[PDB]
Amino acid sequence: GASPSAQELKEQGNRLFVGRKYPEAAACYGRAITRNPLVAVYYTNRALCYLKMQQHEQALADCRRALELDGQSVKAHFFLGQCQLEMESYDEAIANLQRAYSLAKEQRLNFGDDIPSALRIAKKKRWNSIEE
Amino acid sequence: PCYEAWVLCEY
Ligand SMILES: *CC(=O)Nc1ccc(NC(=O)C*)cc1
Repeated sequence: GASPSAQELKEQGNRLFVGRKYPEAAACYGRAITRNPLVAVYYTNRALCYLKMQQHEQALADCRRALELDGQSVKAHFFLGQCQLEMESYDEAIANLQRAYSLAKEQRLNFGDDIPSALRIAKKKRWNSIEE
Repeated sequence: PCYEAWVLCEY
């Protein structure tokens, strides 16, 4: 048969992610890493698979691997913050979401209103957690 | 958020 490139396995994992085939997507991204472990986005994308599968420690670890390879990554900070939010690490989550916002502004990139919306939601959850 | 968009973006 054929052994794909790492880029081809990333694209395959992306397709699987869009179809809620989260373990299969994560395994694909793992095969991309086996081919080229120096590409941050494979880890970021796999981190979101792990978050969807409720494997929070694995998602955090992949975010950390991505940030060691690309400390400027908006997506890695955004996913890290979203993971931390689910784990109720509110202050860290908010700081990571805010860092994603600042990096997106510095890099002149558009992610929708996704980051300000995530921030609003995170702050709401944090405040409710304290008051209860 | 639009996680699918975030995942696929080549940025
Ligand atoms: C809602 C929506 O479409 N958001 C969104 C997220 C990400 C991106 N692009 C990248 O992440 C590179 C565009 C739009």
